[PDB]
Amino acid sequence: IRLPAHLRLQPIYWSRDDVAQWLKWAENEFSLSPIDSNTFEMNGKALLLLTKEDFRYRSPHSGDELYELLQHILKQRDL
Ligand SMILES: [Cl-]
Ligand SMILES: [Mg+2]
Ligand SMILES: [Mg+2]
Repeated sequence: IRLPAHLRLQPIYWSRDDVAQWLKWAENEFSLSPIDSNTFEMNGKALLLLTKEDFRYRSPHSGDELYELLQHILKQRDL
């Protein structure tokens, strides 16, 4: 479980393309239910404004995990 290099930047500087790459990494690394990138068409600054409920409406089957993954990155936790 190692973050892609470009995603090692603080998330507030993440592009919308970075967000898409994060979704792909997460899906593969944690074997999540498939996520459509069109459901998170936003940059990192916007992504950080989302609540857990917001993630779940965009990805009913993977939203919760995605939110908790982002929380772990923000907390600089390990993994
Ligand atoms: Cl902006
Ligand atoms: Mg930017
Ligand atoms: Mg972009």
